[PDB]
Amino acid sequence: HMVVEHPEFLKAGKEPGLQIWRVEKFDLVPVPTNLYGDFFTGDAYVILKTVQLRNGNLQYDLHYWLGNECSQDESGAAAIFTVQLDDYLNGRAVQHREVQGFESATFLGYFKSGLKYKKGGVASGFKHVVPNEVVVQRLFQVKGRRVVRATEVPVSWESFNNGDCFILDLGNNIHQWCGSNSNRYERLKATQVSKGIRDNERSGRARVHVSEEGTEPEAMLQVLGPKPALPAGTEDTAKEDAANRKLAKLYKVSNGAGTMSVSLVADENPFAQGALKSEDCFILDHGKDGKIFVWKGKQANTEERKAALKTASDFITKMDYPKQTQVSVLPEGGETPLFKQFFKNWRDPDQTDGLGLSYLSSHIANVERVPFDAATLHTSTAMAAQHGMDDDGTGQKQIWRIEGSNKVPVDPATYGQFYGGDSYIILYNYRHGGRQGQIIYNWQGAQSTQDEVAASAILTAQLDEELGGTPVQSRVVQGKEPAHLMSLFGGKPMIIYKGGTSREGGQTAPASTRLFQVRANSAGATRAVEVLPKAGALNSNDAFVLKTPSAAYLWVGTGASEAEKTGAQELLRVLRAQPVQVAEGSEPDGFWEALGGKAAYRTSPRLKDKKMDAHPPRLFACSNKIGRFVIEEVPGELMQEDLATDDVMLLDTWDQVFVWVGKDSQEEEKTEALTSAKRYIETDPANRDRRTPITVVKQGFEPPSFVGWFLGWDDDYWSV
Amino acid sequence: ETTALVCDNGSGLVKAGFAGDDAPRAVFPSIVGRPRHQGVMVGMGQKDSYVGDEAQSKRGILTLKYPIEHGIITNWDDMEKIWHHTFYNELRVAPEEHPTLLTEAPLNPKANREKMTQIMFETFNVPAMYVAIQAVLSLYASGRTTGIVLDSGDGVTHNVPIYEGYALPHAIMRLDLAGRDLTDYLMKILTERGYSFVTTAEREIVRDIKEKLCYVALDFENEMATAASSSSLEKSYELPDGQVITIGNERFRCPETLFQPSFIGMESAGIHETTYNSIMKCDIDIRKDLYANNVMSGGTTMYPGIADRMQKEITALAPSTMKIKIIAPPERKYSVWIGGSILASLSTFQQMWITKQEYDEAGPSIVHRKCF
Ligand SMILES: Nc1ncnc2c1ncn2[C@@H]1O[C@H](COP(=O)(O)OP(=O)(O)O)[C@@H](O)[C@H]1O
Ligand SMILES: [Ca+2]
Ligand SMILES: [Ca+2]
Ligand SMILES: [Ca+2]
Ligand SMILES: [Ca+2]
Ligand SMILES: [Ca+2]
Ligand SMILES: [Ca+2]
Ligand SMILES: [Ca+2]
Ligand SMILES: [Ca+2]
Ligand SMILES: [Ca+2]
Repeated sequence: HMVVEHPEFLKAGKEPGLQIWRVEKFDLVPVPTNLYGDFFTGDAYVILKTVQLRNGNLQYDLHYWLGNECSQDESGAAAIFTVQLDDYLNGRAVQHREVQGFESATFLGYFKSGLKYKKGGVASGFKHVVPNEVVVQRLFQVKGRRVVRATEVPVSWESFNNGDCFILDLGNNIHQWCGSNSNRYERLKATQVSKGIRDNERSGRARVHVSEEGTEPEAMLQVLGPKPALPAGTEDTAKEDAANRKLAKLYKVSNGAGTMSVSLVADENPFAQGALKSEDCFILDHGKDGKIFVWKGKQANTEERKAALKTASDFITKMDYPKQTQVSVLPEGGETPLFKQFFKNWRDPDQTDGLGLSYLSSHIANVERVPFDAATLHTSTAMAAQHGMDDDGTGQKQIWRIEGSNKVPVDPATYGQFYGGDSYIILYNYRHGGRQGQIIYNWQGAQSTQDEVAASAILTAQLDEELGGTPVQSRVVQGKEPAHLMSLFGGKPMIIYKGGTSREGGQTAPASTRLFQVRANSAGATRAVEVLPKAGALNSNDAFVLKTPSAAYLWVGTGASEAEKTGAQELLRVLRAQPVQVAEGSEPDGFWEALGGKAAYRTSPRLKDKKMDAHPPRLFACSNKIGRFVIEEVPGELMQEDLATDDVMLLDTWDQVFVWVGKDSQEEEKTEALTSAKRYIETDPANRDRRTPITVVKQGFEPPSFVGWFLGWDDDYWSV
Repeated sequence: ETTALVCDNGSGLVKAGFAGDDAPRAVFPSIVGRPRHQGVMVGMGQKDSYVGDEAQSKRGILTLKYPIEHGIITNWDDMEKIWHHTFYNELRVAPEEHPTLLTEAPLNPKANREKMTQIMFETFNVPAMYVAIQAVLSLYASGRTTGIVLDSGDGVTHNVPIYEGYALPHAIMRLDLAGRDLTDYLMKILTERGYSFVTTAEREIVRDIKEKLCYVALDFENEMATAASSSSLEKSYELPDGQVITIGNERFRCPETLFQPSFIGMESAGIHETTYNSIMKCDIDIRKDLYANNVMSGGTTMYPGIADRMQKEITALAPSTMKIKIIAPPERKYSVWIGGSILASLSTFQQMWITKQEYDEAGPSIVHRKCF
């Protein structure tokens, strides 16, 4: 709302009345009083009425009236003057648009006699231009042996010869004509001048054609006429090099001496580009064909520029130049390439020196070698958890198992009893009031083959699409389940059997002696997997279940939580057996002959300890395969596939940090992982013992202290 | 009771077999060889054209033509010869009682799709057929349903993001740079050591050299400095005429056209920028698992060190909070066929088959409506 201080606005809206203005060439003139109420049909008008009220304030009303023959500038100026007159006021006025013949009835109400229209009006202030128009018809002769120059010649076939080169300029088309007896340098100069006329005078809105004798296009024959016999050409001597040397006079205009000064810089071309000083104004006089260039510096005064233009106009009548001489005004960095030809090696500022370099538009990673700090590991433990699985998982679910190439429903008495070598689909319905919703889980066993997991994915997608696309999917593998999936069975453990169906063998028979390992996390979710029944497979933290065809055994270690014992007795009621409650250190001989072994199971004093829910063991992956060394977490609990052969691994158990290396792990990975594990020990927030030992573990030679933290160890996993 | 056929017709290789099997029965290169010399000994066994491995075994006297150039099919008579050879000579089965599953690259011209129908019901007279996207079959063969597939074979290299088992059409990207272009670039840069290879048979030899003796460098400039400073990276290859050639830095310069396409003069970006911009054109919530499920397919992803280089380049481009997992199964050369073989053998699949009846009441436009 910036106000304007137009001097005719000072008499507007001061006394109650009616005021009319007319637009004449981007300005307002008030029409006289006896010309009120009538309007020209080709002009634009600004109408003001101000009305006194009873309470003392003075209201305003703007109209702007447009005829049916007014131009764009008059109507636009009327609109902008209406806006600026409202802004000169304190926004208290309402504006109206009035069209000739379609006026409002209140606009008819202002004038007593009525509206009457005359033809004509004041002319528009615009001058007509067309975007990107050139109307050019010129012809240039380029000629020389060493000092090659261009000279404008009149457009006719008689001006042509065979020993020079010619440029016919027709606006958007430029024709380069090379003589048969023309030499190398004037051909190169013809090419340079033609590309200069295209890329600088016309900004690339042209096309350059190159022609010789007998291959003239239709454009040259149309402009110039039919082709006569050419009158040969003189051999290129050294006298016309001296003639080309004497063609231009470079003059200086400067007030640096405190007075007017027009002085000769040079009369011998090729000139020096450094002679064009930036603080002065220079004149080049190639006035034989009628060209005078006025080159202005960036740091030249205005009187120097006007003096340079005046001196260039004075050069017309003194030396008797012909009456078509163009005075071309050129700033710095905007030079005509007919001006550039008189200078030795003209240098544009963004030129290429030498062969140059490509830009390539796309770059590869060049990350700097930073050392990695391990204190970011145990700090900043961000976690997303679940987004819509708020229910505790009673629900209404359907479980399918894939056999061969088809899914079948499982038995409804067996929900949480999966096979390790099979693939399952679990459809789950929300009873929860959060707009209901459905979840499809795709469970894949570790021992399951490629055909089963591929068919599970395809049937999962098909079951999603044939329910209308409303459920969302969640691929899950064995060992990496969310907390919501474990809660689907309602406090029951997840029983994982060994073996499963196949296309060629069918359902495998279960073994006579079966051994089961029970795990439970800090939350309470609990698994019970089948393991091979040897005496060395017992974990002292865990609860084990032995099913023999004579009797059953429920073996409890010192580190077993109560959830592990409840899951163990639930598995006993699943297997229909009555245990005898074996404890650690008080095993009978029948238990040991049932295993077929004596001793040497997995035992460490950390696995003896009861307190492990507060401090989980944490597994870490160390690699440098992206070039930079990175340690990452692995979510979920611990199995074989987390252990990477090509990478180094760390296990933190609060009293002994294991370092595990593969067969093909690099040694600098090992050493800088040792240093990273040490720095991870000192930087923990709860203060621990600084002499916590680092023990190096090799692949295939692992102590039972390392092995006992893993659910379902396989000795022959890596061995083919 | 009839066993369906799965025939993945790639640009460089044909992988054909029966549905339900674990491996394709016939793998043979899709070439047509024609004699170029003068036959002087009469009788014998001279044929006008040789197809497949028979053309490879006699390639010294044959000119070799690929029917498929950069994914699209140029010659259809030669492609009919390829289909006749893979039905009658390789699988040795009559195709008029077996439904045939075919595969196709996405963002293909539409005129191929009915034309592939136009042979199959008219010459071979199959009872049913189906056309499937190669990338969704590669993703199904991995056991996944959501993820991004980089499928790079002999003709094209395309990134396809798939969510809930359906490809997103607004983010599929195609790059016309694959194994034949790397073979031609290796023919170009072996002239620097003085070895000339111009013949199509010599193109096959250079393709074999590229398969045996090439790898992706983890960083390009340090590997170039290592190759300049010593000769520990040089390897020798024996040509079939007994000549022994030695290659040095050209082992790793030829895979680098995958990551820097400006070597063969292309303005377009590398495969890692293509994967990053393909991920970036998806919705904001599903970008978490697209970075974590990045499978690779095709024979051109079989170089040593391509997965580590891809994880290095994607990790530098992605935000640091994201988790990157490049997934490279060892069976990824035949993952399209495995996904097609499992998908065709299902008992729930026998209503998506485009049978003869709806084809000859609907014309060659049924493939645009039943095959999505
Ligand atoms: N071990 C390998 N290393 C590098 N490239 C390979 C290797 N094996 C095959 N290729 C390339 O893979 C291409 C064919 O891949 P594939 O996708 O299986 O066939 P198609 O492209 O015909 O579908 C061939 O051009 C070949 O050069
Ligand atoms: Ca007017
Ligand atoms: Ca107002
Ligand atoms: Ca001359
Ligand atoms: Ca000055
Ligand atoms: Ca199985
Ligand atoms: Ca869905
Ligand atoms: Ca425990
Ligand atoms: Ca490593
Ligand atoms: Ca392919």
